[PDB]
Amino acid sequence: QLGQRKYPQVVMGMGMTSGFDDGYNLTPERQVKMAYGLGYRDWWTTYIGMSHYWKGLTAF
Amino acid sequence: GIGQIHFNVETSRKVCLDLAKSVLRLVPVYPLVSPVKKQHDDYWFVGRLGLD
Repeated sequence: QLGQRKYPQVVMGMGMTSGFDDGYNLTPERQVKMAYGLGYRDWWTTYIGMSHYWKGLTAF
Repeated sequence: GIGQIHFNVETSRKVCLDLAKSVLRLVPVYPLVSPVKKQHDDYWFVGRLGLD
């Protein structure tokens, strides 16, 4: 077991905006719970990735 | 204690050479061909959204 800090914060009545290109590596479970704990409760806006959502392939 | 049952390394080598000639008579040319034909410098490396 490893020690960890977990201090919930009072809600300031604001939403959170995030980008997919900056959150693909992190699991969705860790991102949502962390942001929710800080106090962002009502709204969420996610900008789709620029080069990580569409299908594609490489060829000669 | 056994005798002479197995070929020599040289004699078995001659047998393998005869086997190679027998197969080449049946198949005179290489039957396989790769999709690519030119050198690596003659093909672009590009990406596409897909076939359609």
